[PDB]
Amino acid sequence: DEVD
Amino acid sequence: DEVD
Amino acid sequence: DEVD
Amino acid sequence: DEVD
Amino acid sequence: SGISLDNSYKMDYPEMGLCIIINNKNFHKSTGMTSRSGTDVDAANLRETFRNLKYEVRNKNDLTREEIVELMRDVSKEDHSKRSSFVCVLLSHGEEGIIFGTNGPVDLKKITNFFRGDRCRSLTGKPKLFIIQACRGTELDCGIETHKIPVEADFLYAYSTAPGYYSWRNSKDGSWFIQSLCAMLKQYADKLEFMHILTRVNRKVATEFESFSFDATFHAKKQIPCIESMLTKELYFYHA
Amino acid sequence: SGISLDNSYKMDYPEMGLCIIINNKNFHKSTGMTSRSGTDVDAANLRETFRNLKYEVRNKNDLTREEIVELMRDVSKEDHSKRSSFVCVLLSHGEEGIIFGTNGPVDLKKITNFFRGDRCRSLTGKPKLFIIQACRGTELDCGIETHKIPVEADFLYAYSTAPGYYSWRNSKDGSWFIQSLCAMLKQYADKLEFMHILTRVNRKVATEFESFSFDATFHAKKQIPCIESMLTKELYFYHA
Amino acid sequence: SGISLDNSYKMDYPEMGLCIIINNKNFHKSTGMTSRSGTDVDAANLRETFRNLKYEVRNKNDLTREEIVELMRDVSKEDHSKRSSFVCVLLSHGEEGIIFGTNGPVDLKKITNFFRGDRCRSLTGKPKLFIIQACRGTELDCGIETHKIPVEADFLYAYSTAPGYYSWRNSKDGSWFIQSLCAMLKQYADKLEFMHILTRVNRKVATEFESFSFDATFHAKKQIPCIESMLTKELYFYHA
Amino acid sequence: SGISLDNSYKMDYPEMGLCIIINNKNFHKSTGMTSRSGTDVDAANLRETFRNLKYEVRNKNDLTREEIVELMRDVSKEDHSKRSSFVCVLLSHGEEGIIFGTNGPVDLKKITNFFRGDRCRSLTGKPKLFIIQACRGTELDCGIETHKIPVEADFLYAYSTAPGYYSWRNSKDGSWFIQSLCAMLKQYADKLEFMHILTRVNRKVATEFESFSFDATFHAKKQIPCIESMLTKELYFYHA
Repeated sequence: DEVD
Repeated sequence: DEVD
Repeated sequence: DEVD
Repeated sequence: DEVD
Repeated sequence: SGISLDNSYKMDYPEMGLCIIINNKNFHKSTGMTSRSGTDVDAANLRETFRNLKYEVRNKNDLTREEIVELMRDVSKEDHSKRSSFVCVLLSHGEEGIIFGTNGPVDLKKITNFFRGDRCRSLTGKPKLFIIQACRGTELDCGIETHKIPVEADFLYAYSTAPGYYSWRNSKDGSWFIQSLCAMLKQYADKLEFMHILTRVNRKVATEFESFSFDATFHAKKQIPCIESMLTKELYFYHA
Repeated sequence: SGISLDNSYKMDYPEMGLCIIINNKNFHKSTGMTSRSGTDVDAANLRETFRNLKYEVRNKNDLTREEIVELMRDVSKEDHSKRSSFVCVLLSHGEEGIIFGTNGPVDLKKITNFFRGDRCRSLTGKPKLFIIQACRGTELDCGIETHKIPVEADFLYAYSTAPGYYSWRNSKDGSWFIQSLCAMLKQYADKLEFMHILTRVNRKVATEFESFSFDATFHAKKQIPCIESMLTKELYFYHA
Repeated sequence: SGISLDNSYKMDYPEMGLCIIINNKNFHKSTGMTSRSGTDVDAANLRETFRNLKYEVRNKNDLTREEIVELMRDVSKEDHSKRSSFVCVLLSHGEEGIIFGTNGPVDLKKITNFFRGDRCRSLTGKPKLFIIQACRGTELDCGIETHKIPVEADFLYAYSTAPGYYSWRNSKDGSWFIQSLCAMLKQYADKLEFMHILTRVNRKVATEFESFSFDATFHAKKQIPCIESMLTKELYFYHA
Repeated sequence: SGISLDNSYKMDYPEMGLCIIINNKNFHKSTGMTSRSGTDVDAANLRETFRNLKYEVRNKNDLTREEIVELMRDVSKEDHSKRSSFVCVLLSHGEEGIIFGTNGPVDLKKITNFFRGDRCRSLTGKPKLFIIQACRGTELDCGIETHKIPVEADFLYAYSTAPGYYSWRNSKDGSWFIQSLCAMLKQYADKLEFMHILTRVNRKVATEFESFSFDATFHAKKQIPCIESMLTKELYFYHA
């Protein structure tokens, strides 16, 4: 999971 | 009240 | 097809 | 008519 | 175009259709049938109710058996191409499968056959509604304390009472069934599908009415209407 | 508490209720009635379909007229207090108002009277559904190219065919009506009210089926089911 | 039990919940903010409207920034276990993300944070509705001729106007948004899901209102409300 | 014609409309922005999903700030007379009110202003949907264990996350929001109104997703999408  |  |  |  | 569904009848034709109301109050003495006091209240209530739904209402009073047949025959031969549906209301004495003309009985099947899918092509695939306020027998409900289609398809018979039972009419307020039907139509015609409106009518008649008579045989009796549907789609009186 | 409405039957009782399926295939030779090939497919389809709806299904095969009555009597005497509804499916030969036991006819009214609001108090106010796959006559549809309540209230008769008409059954796929009913229940039981599901069944039977026979009299015939409702509320198989 | 679905919030708790209405009309002279003529009409309309929906209404008038915070803090510390939801209506001057107390501005986030899922456990999983009649900027619309959950979940912000825009209030009839909101609630609270009711409010404000001013800069302006939903289920004010 | 109602957008135009999908994965090194692994899965999922809804899908990859503006400008100048609606999906890095082009930020308002009711007359009165998968800040949700119209009217902003919050994207399965949106559209586009479908998306994202990171700061975080509606009617992707 990563952030935008 | 009456019937038909 | 048949009838009941 | 007026504004808030 | 986007995805389309066909779950309800097309009711956006130029005209909603005809609403034939046959109101038999006075009967030929020789028939030995009493007058139907209060039926005029029913006829006026229905006229106004269907007028509000945009139906072309035609009221007919005291028609003989012969006149009923000829009226139905002629109506079925009209061009209904531009009409969304057809409604016929019968107010009279009757028994199972029979409606009474002023001079004698008429088979309900004879009346409805004129509108069969193969006999009235301009109504094929369109809802044909028969609303019947008349007895279907002499039983009394004592109650209890709480590419081809079938020619018989697209018919809806809204009977005022259960098969084999008497139907009640109040000489002052009109018939229990018609009173309730008009009330529910006025309140939900813009909101609910026809079967759901009729279900509300069933509940109204079943819970809010009970006969009062000095004759123990006819006192404290109840009534439940009977919805007989051969419809193939949902019916909404509104569109768009 | 906030505003409450009571337009639909309470279907959140501990149990959905019983689903009695009477499957008559073999008849006593003396009755002169043929076996109903394909009816087992109907019985299994119904068992699975109602099992998925959480009904307590009881299948009974080849019951005599006497056995049908006693079964119905005993079932009506059970305590249904914790059940939301009652369903009975009849698969057999028949005619108008009659279902056939393996040794003779049985009046439908005799079967349903056991469940009247005043005779089965634990079912009073609860939907009683009778699903009937059987003939209601010999007519063939040629088609056309495109605080008290009534004791008869809360009954729903889902007839496979129109009054006075034959009902069709395929010896391989099962009856047109039952096939369609199960399919529509599987697909919309979680989505639509029962009358709307039945309307979909009407459309399916009316448009997707047509008989094929080497006998011109029975070839290319159609069928339209008949929904006969005395229900007083909307019926949803789901809750919450 | 039969099949169950969980698409809508449970609104059958013993109490619908609290409806806090903060009505700021008079502001401390030093703030240089004008009085909000017509806001009392809004406050009374809202009180009556939510009273009819069975909410425990508490009206507060002319609260300072400090009083608004303490009120919200105290309300969030109450036991809402027996309540279905929470509603807070703010009527005052404002700008983007800000509501004005009588003596100064208050961050909207400060007010709503007290009700976060992790800060008000008795409201966790329950709809928290904030209804805001206040400006969100100075823009004018000229119009055109025609098992864990997020702490921010279950909030619904019904803004009277689009982000960055002025919000209109009539000194005689009350604010466009509140007038419309109450009207739509009175008419559809028993019929439609909350988002659909709010959509009707959007249409009412957008089509039925247009400003009239002798000042060309503020004349003939329009308004569109803004529904900001973080709700996770459908919200119906009725139950059963 | 019978009674008509206008509660939902007309979606039976010859074409559903355009669906512009801007997929920014690779960014100019000088911007110091990382590539968005998994975004291609989102772009393909959206292309297929809207293709099934009968939208004219146009996918664009790695567009600069200048290219995004020119694309939007040109699209807004097309003749949409025969189209029912307009959809634009933005997949990229962002912050509150900002979407990132490959070489720099772009104000969301600049993009949407081209479609204002007074600037795109062929879309006036038609739903304009902007679907945004991008951060709106750096906040993390720790969760908790369970006749004129406004120029801004008819816009719907479906944000992947709450105002001021980060938005989560899985490098393998795609973004939480887009994954859920496509799934809910595939399952309910034929059944539910758009706001109700989006509410289902909110519930899916809120309950089925939680971040996993070796970095305590970013571990076990939640997300709630945000529906921002200025629509004036109900939106159904199907018709008839």
